[PDB]
Amino acid sequence: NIYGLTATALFIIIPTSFLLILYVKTA
Amino acid sequence: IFTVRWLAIHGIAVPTIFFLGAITAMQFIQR
Amino acid sequence: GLPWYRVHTVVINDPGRLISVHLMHTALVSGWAGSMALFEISVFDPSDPVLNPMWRQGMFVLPFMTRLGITQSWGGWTISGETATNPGIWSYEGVAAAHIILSGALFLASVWHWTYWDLELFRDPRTGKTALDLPKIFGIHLFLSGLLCFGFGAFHVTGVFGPGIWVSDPYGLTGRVQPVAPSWGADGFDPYNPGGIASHHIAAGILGVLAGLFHLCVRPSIRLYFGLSMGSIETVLSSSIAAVFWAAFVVAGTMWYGSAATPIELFGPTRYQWDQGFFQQEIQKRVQASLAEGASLSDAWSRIPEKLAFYDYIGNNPAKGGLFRTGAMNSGDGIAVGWLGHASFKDQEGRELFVRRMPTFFETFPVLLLDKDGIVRADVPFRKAESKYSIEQVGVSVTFYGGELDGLTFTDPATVKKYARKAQLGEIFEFDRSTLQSDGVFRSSPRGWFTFGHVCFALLFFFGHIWHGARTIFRDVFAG
Amino acid sequence: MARPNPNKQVVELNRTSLYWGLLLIFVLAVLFSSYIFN
Amino acid sequence: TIAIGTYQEKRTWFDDADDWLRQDRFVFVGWSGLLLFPCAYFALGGWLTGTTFVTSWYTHGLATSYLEGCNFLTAAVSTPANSMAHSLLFVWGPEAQGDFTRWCQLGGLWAFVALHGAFGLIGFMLRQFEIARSVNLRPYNAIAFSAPIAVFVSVFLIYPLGQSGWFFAPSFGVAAIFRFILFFQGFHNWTLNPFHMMGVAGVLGAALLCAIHGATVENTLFEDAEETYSMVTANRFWSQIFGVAFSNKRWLHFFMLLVPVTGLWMSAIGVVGLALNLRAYDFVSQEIRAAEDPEFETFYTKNILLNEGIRAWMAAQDQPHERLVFPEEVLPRGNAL
Amino acid sequence: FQEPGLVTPLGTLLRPLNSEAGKVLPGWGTTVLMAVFILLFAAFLLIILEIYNSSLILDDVSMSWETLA
Amino acid sequence: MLTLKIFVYTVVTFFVCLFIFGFLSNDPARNPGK
Amino acid sequence: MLTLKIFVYTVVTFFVCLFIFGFLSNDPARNPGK
Amino acid sequence: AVTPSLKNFLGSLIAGATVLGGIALAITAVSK
Amino acid sequence: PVLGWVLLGVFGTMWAIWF
Amino acid sequence: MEALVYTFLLVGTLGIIFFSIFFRDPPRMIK
Amino acid sequence: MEALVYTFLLVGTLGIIFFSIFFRDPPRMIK
Amino acid sequence: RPFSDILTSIRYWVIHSITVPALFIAGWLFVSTGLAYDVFGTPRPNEYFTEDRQEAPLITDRFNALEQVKKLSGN
Amino acid sequence: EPVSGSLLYGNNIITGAVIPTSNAIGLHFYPIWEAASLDEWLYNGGPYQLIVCH
Ligand code: CLA
Ligand code: CLA
Ligand code: CLA
Ligand code: CLA
Ligand SMILES: CCCCCCCCCCCCCCCC(=O)OC[C@H](COP(=O)(O)OC[C@@H](O)CO)OC(=O)CCCCCCCCCCCCCCC
Ligand SMILES: CCCCCCCCCCCCCCCC(=O)OC[C@H](COP(=O)(O)OC[C@@H](O)CO)OC(=O)CCCCCCCCCCCCCCC
Ligand SMILES: CCCCCCCCCCCCCCCC(=O)OC[C@H](COP(=O)(O)OC[C@@H](O)CO)OC(=O)CCCCCCCCCCCCCCC
Ligand SMILES: CC1=C(/C=C/C(C)=C/C=C/C(C)=C/C=C/C=C(C)/C=C/C=C(C)/C=C/C2=C(C)CCCC2(C)C)C(C)(C)CCC1
Ligand SMILES: CC1=C(/C=C/C(C)=C/C=C/C(C)=C/C=C/C=C(C)/C=C/C=C(C)/C=C/C2=C(C)CCCC2(C)C)C(C)(C)CCC1
Ligand SMILES: CC1=C(/C=C/C(C)=C/C=C/C(C)=C/C=C/C=C(C)/C=C/C=C(C)/C=C/C2=C(C)CCCC2(C)C)C(C)(C)CCC1
Repeated sequence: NIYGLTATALFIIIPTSFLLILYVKTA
Repeated sequence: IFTVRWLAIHGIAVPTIFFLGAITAMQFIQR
Repeated sequence: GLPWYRVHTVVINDPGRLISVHLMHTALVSGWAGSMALFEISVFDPSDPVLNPMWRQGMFVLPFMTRLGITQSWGGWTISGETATNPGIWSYEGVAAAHIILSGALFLASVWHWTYWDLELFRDPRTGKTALDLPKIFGIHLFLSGLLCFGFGAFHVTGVFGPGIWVSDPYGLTGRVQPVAPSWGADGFDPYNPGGIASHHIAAGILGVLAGLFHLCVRPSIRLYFGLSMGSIETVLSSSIAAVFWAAFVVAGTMWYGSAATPIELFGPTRYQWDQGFFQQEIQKRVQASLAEGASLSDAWSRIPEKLAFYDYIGNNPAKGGLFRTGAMNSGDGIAVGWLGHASFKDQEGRELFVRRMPTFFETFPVLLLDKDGIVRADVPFRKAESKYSIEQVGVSVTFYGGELDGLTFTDPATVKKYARKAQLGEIFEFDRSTLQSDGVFRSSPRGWFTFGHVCFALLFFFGHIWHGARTIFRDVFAG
Repeated sequence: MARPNPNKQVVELNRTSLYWGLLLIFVLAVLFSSYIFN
Repeated sequence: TIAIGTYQEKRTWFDDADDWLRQDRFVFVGWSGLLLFPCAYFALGGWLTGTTFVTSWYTHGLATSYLEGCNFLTAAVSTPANSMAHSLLFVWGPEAQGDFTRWCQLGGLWAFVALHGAFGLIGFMLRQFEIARSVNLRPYNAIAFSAPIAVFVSVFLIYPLGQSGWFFAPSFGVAAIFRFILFFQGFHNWTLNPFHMMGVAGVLGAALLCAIHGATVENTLFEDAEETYSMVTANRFWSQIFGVAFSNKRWLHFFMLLVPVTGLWMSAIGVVGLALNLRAYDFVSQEIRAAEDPEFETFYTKNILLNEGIRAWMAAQDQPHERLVFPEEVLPRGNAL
Repeated sequence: FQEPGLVTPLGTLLRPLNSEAGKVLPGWGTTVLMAVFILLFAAFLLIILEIYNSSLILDDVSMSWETLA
Repeated sequence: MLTLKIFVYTVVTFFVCLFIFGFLSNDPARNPGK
Repeated sequence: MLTLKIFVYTVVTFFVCLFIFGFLSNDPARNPGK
Repeated sequence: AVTPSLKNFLGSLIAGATVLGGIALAITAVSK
Repeated sequence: PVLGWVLLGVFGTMWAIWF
Repeated sequence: MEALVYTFLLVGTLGIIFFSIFFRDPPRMIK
Repeated sequence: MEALVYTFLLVGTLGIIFFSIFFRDPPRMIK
Repeated sequence: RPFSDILTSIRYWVIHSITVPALFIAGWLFVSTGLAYDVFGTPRPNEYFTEDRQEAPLITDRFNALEQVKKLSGN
Repeated sequence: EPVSGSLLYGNNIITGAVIPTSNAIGLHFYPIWEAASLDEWLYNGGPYQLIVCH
């Protein structure tokens, strides 16, 4: 599950952080 | 009158009457 | 004020920076090709090329390099299990390294064009405003493409200057990289003829040059210029997308149905070869001929090479995997080592029995032992079910001819029942499921994964063609 | 180059866009995690 | 003369034809009409003829027609036999060789409806593009019609193309579609597929939006240019009942477009996977637990057993070309567990 | 806005190519020739599809894995 | 795992170079008054 | 568990009393206009 | 040689052109 | 030697961007 | 360990629901 | 099951920390 | 032309009244005379299981199919 | 022959569920206070009736 766990983790961190950065810059 | 409207209506109605006659006669077919 | 989905529209009216983003994309694609090629070399196992080919190892990019004539590696091993005396500059490691170097070089060229965006080249001499002569530009690029198409099929494929391409035995037994003589008659249009590839690229390339020259000299008619909105650059995008997804479908179909450009020895056997018993018919034809020579039945089966018998196996079927059964084929049912030999079943009174092979549709198929005529004789009850023709009651026996266990015979119902289940799967093999902790569930070969990937992209790109086509034709209303 | 691009703009997404984005990411993860884990 | 751009040029027979095609009548022919109308007429005509007269005795071994005594729920235009592989089954082709009677018998009338129908769908999409241009509107309607086109292509063309033949495409009938629907569950476990799960949400979510918008607009009307309902009251009502509510008319009426279109596009991607038997059939983790532990059982394990029942019992007649004969002792049964 | 961009040695060589943007021919031009080639190409594509589909059997071709022999 | 080592070295060296160049980019302290 | 039953019966009956007495407290609908 | 399938294919090519030709003339006739 | 190669690559990249 | 992963993802989705209900965004003009 | 409880409590404490850091309370007068 | 005009038109009714019923009967005779059973190849009730074959038919052939369908069918 | 549907008993989100009440209960009202013991209440799918009713 090492590859399964990391895939889930990255799919959360990478997009969510990207969205948050844009929102901060907008405001 | 032979405009497009005539062709469109007769292109659907004419076969429909034929089929309806085919189906109605086709209820009574002895099994 | 740009929504998150229009952030890239800033380069619509900026040819200088348009070249930059296109350069950056090309750098990313090249970087992937080199990185993926390097990844596969670190995992490829070139020990056994008969029972453990590269399509059995989940290698996606490696087959494409080998298709055009790269066989040796700097590690001293050849794809065919040779010694690789003279790897040369062009080896798997070299080509992968070459792409990365090119990937980096494009990255630098991307930064330069991004910074220096305002160039006199992109400015109309008549008026200082930026402009692009799309009808003429297409002439230059098409002219270049025609030359490459002719160059590829006249030198690289024919062997005049290049190595050639991978040609193979109809049954994928003997394969190698050989020059291809162009075929010019109607015989050159059938898919499975390598001569077509050489002939096509010569003819298509020549016509590409003539058309490229034409589009330079002859300007578009005023009617078409405005009907097709040749002034805008969207029209080039929408039309280009249309051509791309047309190519994706053709490549997807040619890969799924097999062709001269996708040899089974290189990408894996086709699904339709198992449905029609392509290899089974060949094996039987070979065996019967040996029997007619007066040879024994035991040695006749031993004459069949293990490569041929390893294709007659439902596990080597692209249409048996799962969407989330990730990984290489070997991770499904272990590593194929050794062939146990043809299995012959006989009942007590003498008649031989045949096991009904599993249709490619079914994932769980009942085990049926059919008589020569076709009437079911022996069975395997579903489970803990009352039986009238189970193995014990009819007491069938299994004998192995050829292969590892040639000449042996078994009668224990437990052992016969075990080999009956393996018989419906095709030829019987011995698998090492401990090296990779194989699960036991069939995966899909690179032929299956390539087809799935490119048909999905083909549909998605159809929507893109519609969307970008809609914006072009309706430019005034969308713009304002 | 000294001259800036006349056609230079700034991306921007409001809070509603953030909430849709976060919900889409998490809901997709909820649906597909079982299959990825397998 | 006609003013193309700044300059004006002498008209041509093309211009004369365009004027007549775009002439405003009851039926807007347009340029696309030259492709939609002939093809759509035969797609409808083919199905009606096929259901009324043509039979499926020689392809599927069934009796699918009114003439053989079938209802509207049972009549269908059945797909050709599996032995036809992926032949296009032209009436002049090497199979029928121009013999109409045996062209229908071989099942070629299915290909007639599917191919002509497929080009009818193209014609309709183009027509939507043309009318929008004629009225100067953004053609969002045409873009929203891509979803049904994607579904049709995925299911009736891409799927059978990846299988052994046309024999396994849906047959144009009411009951025959139900057979197709059950076929996927038994063989493909289509319900458990993630992409169908994302298509069911779109279709059920779309019907949710249709009901609320109709109910909200019709209950917030003003008493009797200017809108007829109070956007303020509707926003206040839902924000306090549900928790969130729309506040932009453009966003609301674009959301209703996005939910159904995206729903069917995801399901279409799933059927592409099934075209290659690339199924999301099972969870390996649970299969191992059940096998080693006979007392372990989940609702997923129970489903897998049901699929085994569908395959074994229906396969005998659903796929005659395999000549399968399953003795009663090997057919799955519940009491045998 | 009006000042030209960089005067590059490469750029001045390539100006002739990107110089006559917007030029067109009066009338329909070569569109008639266009139509012939599309029809020939459409006819060509049908031939290979039917050959590959096995709906058009020729004497020279074989259309099977055995032709590699 | 050579890939992991290369990735980690790249990240570390990138960050260290950023640190060094950032502390170089500052200008010396001085007192505007007096 | 007699203790659990008594607690729930009290919570259930309490809330129902608010529901019944809540709708009594409302005054009848009437139209100020016309 | 000319296989039977080829003859029919050429005939279909002629037949398809004939169908298109009828439509093209029909539009011009009604338009004029 | 992975260290040396990585450092040479990162330094060259930065310098090349500037030049 | 999987049960931990599933539960966090389910709770994460619920957390976003709470934010969207209460920490809304004031309407802009024109909208 | 206890692991879920412990993890949830830790995550709740971290969430409170995050709220206190970012969703801070504007100062009043006099204070 | 307006719908009322044709509906009230005398010429419309006289021509339709004499051709529509003929068309309906033409459909009736098409099935009654048994012609439909022949053109479309649909077997009549009795010739479903011929003497040679007593089970459901099956093609198992592609290029010879036309010849084979002759044998399976009762002609 | 119990059926396990908890997330802690080797189930995913897709396979997990709250199993309905037992067949032996039938249509009888089954609150917590009528079960012999809490384990008996759980073993007979008690929480399903509680959830559906509320
Ligand atoms: C079309 C292109 C293509 C194709 C056909 C393949 C095919 C293959 N690759 Mg390659 N690969 C590709 C692109 C491609 N890859 C790219 C672009 C990358 C860079 C990331 C890789 C990186 C890569 C690695 C590192 C490895 C492979 C491996 C493999 C093989 C195993 C099967 C597989 O991929 O798992 C099947 C997996 C899937 C089908 C993924 C699911 C995708 C669905 C559609 C979900 C989509 C995402 C969803 C919307 C959100 C996810 C939510 C989140 C919680 C997960 C197979 C031969 C493996 C192998 O065995 O090679 C030795 C391997 O180790 N590939
Ligand atoms: C080569 C093909 C091509 C090119 C050059 C473009 C270029 C463009 N498109 Mg088009 N488009 C394409 C294919 C293409 N698209 C396809 C195939 C589709 C169907 C899905 C669309 C659907 C589409 C829509 C619906 C819209 C555009 C828009 C745009 C413009 C802005 C880009 C954008 O959305 O912001 C950049 C986008 C992002 C930052 C979001 C990225 C999110 C993705 C999904 C995640 C990353 C995925 C992965 C890393 C990369 C996938 C690789 C795969 C292709 C192999 C730009 C002119 C927009 C526009 O200007 O119209 C007014 C717009 O509204 N396009
Ligand atoms: C759903 C299908 C569909 C739809 C709605 C559109 C819609 C559009 N396309 Mg696209 N296109 C499609 C499919 C589609 N296309 C396909 C499959 C291709 C081939 C790859 C293209 C290639 C293409 C190009 C190259 C261009 C367009 C353009 C356009 C736009 C203008 C219309 C046009 O050029 O005529 C569309 C014409 C057709 C779809 C052909 C009509 C049907 C033919 C004549 C029937 C032939 C049947 C024949 C007997 C074959 C039988 C097959 C049998 C053997 C199986 C519009 C947005 C243009 C554009 O964007 O300009 C701004 C443009 O330049 N399209
Ligand atoms: C625009 C309307 C339209 C469209 C798009 C189609 C499309 C199609 N029809 Mg339909 N059909 C139509 C109208 C249409 N038809 C009409 C009006 C009739 C009544 C007569 C039929 C009757 C019909 C039957 C009975 C059958 C079809 C079939 C087909 C399919 C095969 C096409 C094919 O190979 O034919 C030929 C296509 C072409 C020749 C393409 C044109 C290419 C160019 C014009 C060739 C030009 C070459 C050259 C210049 C001309 C020769 C020059 C020489 C004289 C010197 C395809 C899906 C067949 C099928 O698949 O059924 C399952 C089939 O059996 N159609
Ligand atoms: C490898 C490098 C990394 C790659 C990954 C990068 C990923 C980047 C993020 C991509 C996603 C962005 C999403 C934006 C999300 C967003 O904010 O969009 C907002 C957008 C509308 O915004 P407007 O155009 O009105 O906003 C104007 C500006 O203010 C910009 O927002 O809506 C859409 O276009 C579709 C959105 C997706 C569809 C949303 C609804 C359906 C999905 C939710 C379903 C929930 C489940 C329901 C059933 C249970
Ligand atoms: C007492 C009743 C309590 C009910 C509690 C439930 C409330 C649900 C609140 C849903 C908020 C969803 C996020 C909206 C994000 C958001 O802020 O949207 C805001 C949006 C309004 O946006 P505007 O009109 O201001 O947009 C202006 C434009 O310029 C775009 O920004 O609301 C909607 O469109 C309605 C969408 C409902 C969608 C419902 C989806 C439900 C999915 C549920 C998934 C649950 C999974 C559970 C897993 C265990
Ligand atoms: C131009 C069409 C003129 C009207 C033909 C009659 C229409 C009614 C057909 C009713 C079904 C009977 C069929 C018999 C057909 C028949 O008997 O063919 C006969 C002919 C030669 O066949 P043989 O002589 O080998 O047949 C011998 C047998 O009849 C006895 O052994 O076939 C052809 O050459 C091609 C025929 C094309 C017929 C279809 C034309 C339409 C093609 C589609 C065009 C689409 C163009 C799209 C462009 C965008
Ligand atoms: C600069 C340079 C250099 C170097 C360079 C390098 C080293 C580079 C690298 C590069 C690289 C290393 C790159 C990479 C890339 C990658 C990519 C680009 C990827 C992508 C991916 C994708 C896109 C994915 C997708 C997906 C997934 C995730 C799965 C499935 C689904 C999909 C398909 C969506 C040197 C110093 C030598 C010199 C000078 C130049
Ligand atoms: C195939 C063919 C073709 C063509 C064809 C066509 C074109 C057809 C058409 C057809 C048609 C066009 C048909 C129609 C039909 C119709 C019908 C069949 C109807 C029915 C109706 C009904 C059934 C109704 C019912 C109802 C109502 C609505 C009223 C009262 C109530 C009820 C519900 C009872 C071609 C030439 C290509 C080739 C040869 C052959
Ligand atoms: C013939 C041949 C071939 C091919 C080759 C090739 C294709 C090459 C290419 C190459 C290339 C493709 C190159 C490129 C390069 C580029 C570069 C080298 C760039 C540069 C840039 C720069 C250096 C920039 C800089 C800058 C920046 C970064 C920013 C600011 C400052 C400036 C702007 C100055 C083959 C394969 C067959 C093999 C071998 C032989």
